[PDB]
Amino acid sequence: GEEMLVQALYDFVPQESGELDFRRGDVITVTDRSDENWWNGEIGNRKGIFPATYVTPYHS
Repeated sequence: GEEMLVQALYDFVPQESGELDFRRGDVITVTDRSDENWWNGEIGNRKGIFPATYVTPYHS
């Protein structure tokens, strides 16, 4: 039962692999709460982990 989603507060451009890329205005569906500072989710055609401090818990 995971339906929570988050929203980016600023821009980000991960040049390393294993990170999830996106830009300001993007929304991500949190698939699970792997960590307290890192979460995982999917966004349209790509997925990966991202920093939890970089996002805000939007209203599911």
